[PDB]
Amino acid sequence: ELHTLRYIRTAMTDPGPGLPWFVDVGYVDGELFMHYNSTARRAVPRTEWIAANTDQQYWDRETQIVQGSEQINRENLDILRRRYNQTGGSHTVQWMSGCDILEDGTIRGYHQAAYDGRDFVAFDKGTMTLTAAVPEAVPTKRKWEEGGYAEGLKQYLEETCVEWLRRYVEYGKAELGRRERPEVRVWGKEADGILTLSCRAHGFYPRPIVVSWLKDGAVRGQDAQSGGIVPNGDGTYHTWVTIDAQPGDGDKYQCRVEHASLPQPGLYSWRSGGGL
Amino acid sequence: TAGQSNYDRL
Amino acid sequence: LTPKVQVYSRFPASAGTKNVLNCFAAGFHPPKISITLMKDGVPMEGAQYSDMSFNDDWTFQRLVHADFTPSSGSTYACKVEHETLKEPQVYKWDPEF
Repeated sequence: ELHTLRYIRTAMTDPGPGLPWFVDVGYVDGELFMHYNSTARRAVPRTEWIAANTDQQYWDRETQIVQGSEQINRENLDILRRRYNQTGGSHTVQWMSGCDILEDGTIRGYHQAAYDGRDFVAFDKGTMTLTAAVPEAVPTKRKWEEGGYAEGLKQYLEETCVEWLRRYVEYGKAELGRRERPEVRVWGKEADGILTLSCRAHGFYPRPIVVSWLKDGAVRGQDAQSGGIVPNGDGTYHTWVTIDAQPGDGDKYQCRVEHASLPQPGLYSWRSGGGL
Repeated sequence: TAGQSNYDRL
Repeated sequence: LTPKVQVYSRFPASAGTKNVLNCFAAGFHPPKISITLMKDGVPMEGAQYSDMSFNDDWTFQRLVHADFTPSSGSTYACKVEHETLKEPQVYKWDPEF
């Protein structure tokens, strides 16, 4: 029942070649649905469930507010460079806003910024004030206390996004709820008297997966090294786990893959061999 | 849905 | 911040069949990164950039994917150029690993 919404923004000085300087990306449970760039200057859908449940009037209203966000982040790069006293080079302005609907039903809304990959300003709901993490983020707090954006932002993070996220979950209930089975392949490589056994899971959904190596039926979590849950170009995910072994012990090892698509954890060997 | 452009001002 | 790169394929590698070569880099800063997929040292055709996001810890991430057909004798790799690496980091793609 844990459903998330996140709108990530990036304003750049050096994109660099061909790439756009401004980019706004939206997410529903970690999946891309909203796309924007400074070259095209249009908020367009990415998933089939969002486009089939929204009109062009919604996307036209979403474009103009992000176009305004583009211009606001354009001057932000120039304003922040004066406070730090910098001529130019590699400078970036990051922003991540959204709300989380927890299992119990508690609303967890976040709104925070960063300059040069370091925490700048973060909004708190319990205090209803914008917290400044860096001494150069103090004039930002002065602008927020004068304007009074605090009440308007709180009614957005607790109501506006929360009401829309409930609809987004219902719009893509068939897409998010769908489970994709992974294609498992068990490999091995010989180097300096050490056999490195590899296990790769191809195109699985959702993102959570536990891929562990086994020796004689017993799990060996410490000896196994994972590469992480890396994403594919179509929306699916990939994972790579390797373990060191004695040459001639390869078949004693088994790859355990426990995913939402599998009712029981899948056990795959090199000679079996793998998923096929 | 994203709110007002003013919340991104620094 | 130095990038954490991993080279992998979409579908399990099979000779004379169409596949997608993925190169994902994460945990880096500044966001400017030169990720190039190459066949025998020569850059690959149809390299598409789709990912331009950052994690909860503000660290950037990028995925570069291109349509290809795996052939025996041809070595596939991913060249990553960053201002924190000094020398370009190249990661080899193995079809049977």
